[PDB]
Amino acid sequence: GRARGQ
Amino acid sequence: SYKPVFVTEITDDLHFYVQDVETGTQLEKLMENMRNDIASHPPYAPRRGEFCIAKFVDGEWYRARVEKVESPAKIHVFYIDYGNREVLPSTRLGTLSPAFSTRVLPAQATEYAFAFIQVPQDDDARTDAVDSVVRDIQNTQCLLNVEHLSAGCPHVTLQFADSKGDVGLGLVKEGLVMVEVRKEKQFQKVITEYLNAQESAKSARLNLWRYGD
Repeated sequence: GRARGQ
Repeated sequence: SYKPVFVTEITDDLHFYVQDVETGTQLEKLMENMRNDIASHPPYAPRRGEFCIAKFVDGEWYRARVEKVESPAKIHVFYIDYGNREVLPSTRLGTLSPAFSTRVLPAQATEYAFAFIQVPQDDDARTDAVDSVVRDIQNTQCLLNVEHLSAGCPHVTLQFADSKGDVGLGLVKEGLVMVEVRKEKQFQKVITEYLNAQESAKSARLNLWRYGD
């Protein structure tokens, strides 16, 4: 989840 | 001594933001607690320079700083823990409670640039370099070593987590960037290595050197 869904 | 970091954002000027992995848990906890508090205190008078919370495109609230109020529909913010910027309406802004201030946990994103490389001045060459780095490191965990300060942000070397390959050196090897020479004697071995890769890139006629030198 560190990419924030991106 | 390389430290693990998570690369969050790459800028068009070949700078990049990273988060220290050693404090990733603390950021996660703060966000969890902040959002629980927001859920009970639903969204403040946005003004320039002020901290706030801002609702990102994943529908979650994050810590931010107001950089410019263009209009009530266009407030320019900077997400202090990630390094990205966004223009948003006032419905997506709130107060940052003292419980979640930068005194409680510092801003988690730090801006850096690559040591020993020049950012290409030609727009298309710079795009090629940025694009490479985005593909290879954006939203990934890397290793980082701070090399030197500057009149600007600090310059660093990055390594790929797996191969331990030097990322900036990879750019030079590919002919995507030129080497930036420094005088410090402790940088001579690494700069010589970078110049060696640059000359090989030139001989292979890669990217910047496609048509010769």
